[PDB]
Amino acid sequence: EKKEQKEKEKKEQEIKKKFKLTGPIQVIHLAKACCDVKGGKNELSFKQGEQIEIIRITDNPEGKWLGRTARGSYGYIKTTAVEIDYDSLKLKKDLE
Repeated sequence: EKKEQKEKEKKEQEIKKKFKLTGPIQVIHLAKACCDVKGGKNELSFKQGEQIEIIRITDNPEGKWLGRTARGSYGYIKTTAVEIDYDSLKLKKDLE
C-alpha cells in the first residue's frame, strides 16, 4: 500500500529537514520515555509512559537519540530520559 508518506501532523514535514529523516527510516529500538524530562526544542516533547520509537542511534554532538512518539512527534532524546529496550523489538513479554 502507500506506506511511504503517512502525513499525520505538520510535524513530520519539519523533522525531515530538522532531524533529517527525509526518506525511509526504520526503528532501531523501542523506547518509552519516562518520567518528567527536559524535552526541550531539540528534544521530543514526550512524557512518562510515552511510547516512542528511536530510529536513529546518534553519535552526533547533541548527545541525544532520535525518537518519535506514537503521536507523530519526532525529537531528540536523552538516553536517560527513556527506557531503551531490545526486548520491545520482538516483544517477548507475553511470548505466546
